[PDB]
Amino acid sequence: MPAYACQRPTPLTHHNTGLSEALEILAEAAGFEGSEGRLLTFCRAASVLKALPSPVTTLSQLQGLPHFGEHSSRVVQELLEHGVCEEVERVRRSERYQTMKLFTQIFGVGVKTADRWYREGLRTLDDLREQPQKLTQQQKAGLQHHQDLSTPVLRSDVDALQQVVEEAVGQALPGATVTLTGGFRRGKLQGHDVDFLITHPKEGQEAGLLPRVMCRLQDQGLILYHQFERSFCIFRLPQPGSWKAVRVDLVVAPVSQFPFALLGWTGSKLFQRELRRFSRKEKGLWLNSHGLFDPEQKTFFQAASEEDIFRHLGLEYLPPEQRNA
DNA sequence: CGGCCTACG
DNA sequence: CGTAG
DNA sequence: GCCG
Ligand SMILES: [Mn+2]
Ligand SMILES: [Mn+2]
Ligand SMILES: [Mn+2]
Ligand SMILES: [Mn+2]
Ligand SMILES: [Mn+2]
Ligand SMILES: [Mn+2]
Ligand SMILES: [Mn+2]
Ligand code: NA
Repeated sequence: MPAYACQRPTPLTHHNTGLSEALEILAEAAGFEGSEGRLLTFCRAASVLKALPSPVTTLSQLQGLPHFGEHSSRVVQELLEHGVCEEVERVRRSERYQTMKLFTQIFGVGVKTADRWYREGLRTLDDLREQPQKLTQQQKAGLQHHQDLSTPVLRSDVDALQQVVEEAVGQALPGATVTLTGGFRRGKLQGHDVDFLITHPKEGQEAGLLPRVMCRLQDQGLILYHQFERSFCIFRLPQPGSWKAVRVDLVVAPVSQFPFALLGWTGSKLFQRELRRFSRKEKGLWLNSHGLFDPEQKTFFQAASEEDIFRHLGLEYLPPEQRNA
């Protein structure tokens, strides 16, 4: 089992769901306390389990697995023995964890804001709604739409959104294309938002495109909020006899950068952090969603496909459905 | 030990 | 500060 | 918290 998540296939569904979920609770809690290192280890340990070919039944099976030390092994051992891990359950029912989770789920609120509100004594959404003067416009939008934004986005929703985005893109720039990215491109059947990547086959024609797309969506009455090359929107999506708010991300890239942006925006988040870590630490190359840089020769790699990028980095190709680290 | 991804709004 | 995978 |  290789040590980096980008070196192994990770399918969406797997054979250690309960164990991975417990470790991801501890990862999330570490993040709420500002410990990114512990968050990463627990996330990586969870991802290792997702990549295994069968269920872990006995502690012996963790021997030699990367990112399993005394702490993560004890969590698994307790789950195997007792069906529950006392530490995990303590986190789950803690006021700190529950409140940090509720607040950080709000669009516009991160760990730092949530933590300060927690220290001020705030605990519920209505607590925040009682003094709206201190909220940002982004936070006001996230709070007003929080209930809708908590309901899973379905595949049917995605197909409907893509058609309306394509119509606005077509008027903004004939020939421009729309690609579904994020978790739905990895095969997820539900999600918290929809991610789209927009380009044009003629290099440079995409310049200035996103403002033109947003204006046309806004004049169609589809934009509840927005909020350049990345737009974090809230869309009004029709429903049977009504509608619901849905988070949509629209991102533009020139065709020269499209493979890097496609790779980055398809994720998973952990997969891309690991891929960038692998690139720099093992290959001496600097990767982002714009390109791949050799700092020794001071040159950018040209890529025409995701396959090109995996080849550049010396990695076996993984389709999106195997990037669910 | 130091590192832990790397951007844009 | 927030956002993204 | 773990690696390397
Ligand atoms: Mn410990
Ligand atoms: Mn026991
Ligand atoms: Mn997404
Ligand atoms: Mn998104
Ligand atoms: Mn750019
Ligand atoms: Mn240290
Ligand atoms: Mn996200
Ligand atoms: Na948030």
